[PDB]
Amino acid sequence: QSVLTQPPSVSAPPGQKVTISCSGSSSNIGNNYVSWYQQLPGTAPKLLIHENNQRPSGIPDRFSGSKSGTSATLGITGLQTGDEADYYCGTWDTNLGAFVFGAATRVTVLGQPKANPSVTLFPPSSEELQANKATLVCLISDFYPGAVTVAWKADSSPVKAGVETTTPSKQSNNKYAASSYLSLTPEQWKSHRSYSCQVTHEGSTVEKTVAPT
Amino acid sequence: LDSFKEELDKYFKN
Amino acid sequence: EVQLVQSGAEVKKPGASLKVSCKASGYTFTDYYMHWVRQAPGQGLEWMGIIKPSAGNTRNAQKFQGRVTMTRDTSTSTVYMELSALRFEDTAVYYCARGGVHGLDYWGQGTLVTVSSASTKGPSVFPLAPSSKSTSGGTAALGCLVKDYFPEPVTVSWNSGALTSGVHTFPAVLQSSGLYSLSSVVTVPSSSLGTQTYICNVNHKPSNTKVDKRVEPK
Repeated sequence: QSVLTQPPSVSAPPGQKVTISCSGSSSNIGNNYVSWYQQLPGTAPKLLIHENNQRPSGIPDRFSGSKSGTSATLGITGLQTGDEADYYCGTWDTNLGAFVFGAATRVTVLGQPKANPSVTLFPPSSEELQANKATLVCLISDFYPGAVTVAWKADSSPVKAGVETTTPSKQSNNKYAASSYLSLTPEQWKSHRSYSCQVTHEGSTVEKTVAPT
Repeated sequence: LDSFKEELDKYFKN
Repeated sequence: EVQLVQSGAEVKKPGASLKVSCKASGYTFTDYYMHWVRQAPGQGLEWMGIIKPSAGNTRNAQKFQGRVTMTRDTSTSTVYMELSALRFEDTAVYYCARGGVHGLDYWGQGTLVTVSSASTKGPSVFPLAPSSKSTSGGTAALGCLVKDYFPEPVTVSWNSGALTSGVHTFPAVLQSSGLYSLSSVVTVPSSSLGTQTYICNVNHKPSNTKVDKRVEPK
C-alpha cells in the first residue's frame, strides 16, 4: 500500500494489451513470491497469479505475470470489457514481517459503445399505500458512460424534497445502473394527475410518467 | 516470536 | 472443492467486540495458513494477520496489533478473528483467505461489519407489480422494494435462486433518516405473467430476518 506502489489506473482499447507494474524493494518483491488478485465490481477478491507467473485453473491465459528485480508486472492480452476490475499486487515484506497489498489499479477499456439509458418507473404499491406510505421508484440501467442526472416533477412542477438518488454503479455486463426514489405521503400521491422521472444522459433526456389512476 | 516470523520469512522467500 | 464460509453481517456498538467465524472445508485444515483481510467501503485491501492452524501461532499487522485476536478450532476446522474496542472506522468487509501457493488462493465470501450507535432495523418489503403501459414489447419489469433497513446488506433472490435471468438488484440508497433502501427487478416475458409465480427472497442477516414476498400482476 505504501511499500508496494501500483498505478491508480490503466487503460487500453478493446483487444489491446495492458500492463500493470508493481514496484517494491528487495525486502518484499526482490526476495519473496508475488501474487496478483482481481476484484470484479460487487465481488470478493480472487487469486489471479501466484508464485510470480503461475495461473490457477479458471484464469484465462490472456492474464500473465512476471517478476524482474524489485518489480512485478501483470499483463492482460486481448482486453475485453469483462476484465474491467480492481487489480491488487501482493507479497510478503521481510522487514515488516507482514503481507502487503499494493493500492488498487483500475482497468478501464476505452472506446466502449454508447448505451442510451433504459428508464423504468414504478408507482407506489397498494401495500405501501395501505401502510400510510408512498414511494416512487425510478430505475435507470444499461447506460454508458456512467453519468446520469435525475429530475422529478409533480404534474409539471419540480419536486426537490423526498428525492434520494444513488451514485451510478457498474453493472456486471459493464454498462451502468442507477436508481432514484421519491418519498411521498399517500395524500400527495392521489392529489396529483401525474408524476414524472426525467433522466439526462449525454445531453439527451428520457422521461417516464405515472398517474394515480 | 521471531521464530514464527522466521518461519514465515522462510515460507514466503523466493 | 475448497470452500470458506464466513459468519453473517452484524451491527456492533462502539467499544464492543465482535468475533468473525470462518469454517474451512474441502482441504486439510492444519496444512495451510489462514489470513484475514479487511476492506473499507470504496477502499483497498488491508492485510490484518495470519494464523497457523496447527500450533495456533498468530502474527498481526502493525495497524491491527492492539485490537485483533485470532483463534482456531481444529475440531471444527474453523478460524476466528476477534476485533476488540470496535470503532466507527472499523466498518468494513472482513475476509478470511487460505494461505496456499504462498499467497491467498481461496477467499471467503466476506463479512460486512458495521459499527454504529443506531440499532438494527428489519426491512419492509413491498411488491413492484408489472404495469401495462410500462411494458417493453415481449418483456416486462417487476420487482420488490426493500425499504428502511439498517445496516447493510440485504440479499435478494427470486424463486429461491431458480430465477436468475434478467435479475438486477440495484445498490441501496442511504436516506436522510439513516436507513437504507434498494430495489431488485427481474425482466420477465410479458405473456407468462399469469402463469409463472414470482417470489422475491429478501435476507437481512443483521436483523436475522428473511422475507419471501409474492409479486402479483397489477
